[PDB]
Amino acid sequence: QLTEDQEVVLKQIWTHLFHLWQVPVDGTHIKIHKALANLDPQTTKKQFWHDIKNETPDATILKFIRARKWNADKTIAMLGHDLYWRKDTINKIINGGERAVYENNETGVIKNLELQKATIQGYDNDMRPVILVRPRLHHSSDQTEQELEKFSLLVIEQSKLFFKENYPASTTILFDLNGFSMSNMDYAPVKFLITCFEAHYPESLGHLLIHKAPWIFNPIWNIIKNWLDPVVASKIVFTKNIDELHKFIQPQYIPRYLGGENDNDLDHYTPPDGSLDVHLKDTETRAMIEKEREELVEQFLTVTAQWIEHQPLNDPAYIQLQEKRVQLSTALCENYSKLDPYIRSRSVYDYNGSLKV
Ligand SMILES: CCCCCCCC/C=C\CCCCCCCC(=O)O[C@H](COC(=O)CCCCCCCCCCCCCCCCC)COP(=O)(O)O[C@@H]1[C@H](O)[C@H](O)[C@@H](O)[C@H](O)[C@H]1O
Repeated sequence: QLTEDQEVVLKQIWTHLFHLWQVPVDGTHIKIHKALANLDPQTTKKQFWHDIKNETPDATILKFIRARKWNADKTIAMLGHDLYWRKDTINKIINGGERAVYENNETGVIKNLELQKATIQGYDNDMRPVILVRPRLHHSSDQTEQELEKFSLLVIEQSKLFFKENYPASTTILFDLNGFSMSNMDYAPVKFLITCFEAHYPESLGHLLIHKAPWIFNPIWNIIKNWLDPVVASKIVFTKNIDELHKFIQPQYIPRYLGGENDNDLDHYTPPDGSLDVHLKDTETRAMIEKEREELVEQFLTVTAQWIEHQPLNDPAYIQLQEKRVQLSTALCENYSKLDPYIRSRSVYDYNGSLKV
């Protein structure tokens, strides 16, 4: 749970947002802010709530509030910038999946998926989804920079689809540098993705694992972290053996080829043939659910405005309001789970049975 100062900052952000979406609210009790100031009310509203899929809205927002140390203004800055860069693109990327990438015969997205350069391989001790990246299979000639940005966003939004409630909504990355030579190195997309990520997927990384990777390419890190942001630095962990991989991942998900019991096909990819995508046709059912969901969103906005105003904090009605907001959030999560088969092409992880939403 949050404390009273924390709820203060969360209220400040939600207020800014309703002021963008023109829903009524009285912030004072505790006109448009400049970071948001070039965003369109109807559009940004619709997009932000399409982007709220299996996490609660408060969580979606508190991630940005934490990534800026609870400073209201830089938080609204970072967040409005996220909205202006995400819009309805990421939605489209993940709902079209691999299927509309194959369909649109986008060459680089297809090589990257086929390479299994980046893939989802299971869970760590904290039930976070884990992404195997093995750069020994990257070449800058395979894909264009923007196609690589798209493959990355897709892999990560697939990792987000796994998010266990009551467990971290972050993703662990296993970087197998085993096999890495200077043929494979492409700095431009790396920087671009890291900027992409820190500004747009804040508080989304659990651990950055560097496994059985060079034996002296660990030392220099160990005091550089004092000059790095302590949070991300503590997230990065260098391991060099399956015994150090047991500290983080359970043996059933570590691949065999590193000493695990996960026997997945790592060299042959079985792309979605579209056969669980049968509910992409039910336009009537999808709208049935989407109207129920808009009912939900309006309830949430009204209750959230009430919350932003109502005084005091010890008032019974206030605990009533908190309850309802949690009720609503959960209703919206259950609802997305109903909606999913009607908006989202089944992904490779839908077919093998690793992903249930
Ligand atoms: C050679 C090319 C390889 C092709 C290989 C390309 C294929 C890979 C495609 C996708 C891979 C997976 C996506 C990665 C998402 C990682 C999550 C993430 O966003 O990481 C961010 C941190 O940066 C990173 O994790 C590094 C990015 C990892 C993977 C993306 C690029 C991969 C390129 C790797 C280089 C080569 C391999 C070596 C391994 C090094 C790993 C970088 C956010 O940190 P976080 O603590 O979670 O929140 C921040 C917040 O956000 C900040 O603002 C705040 O200031 C701060 O206080 C915190 O709150």
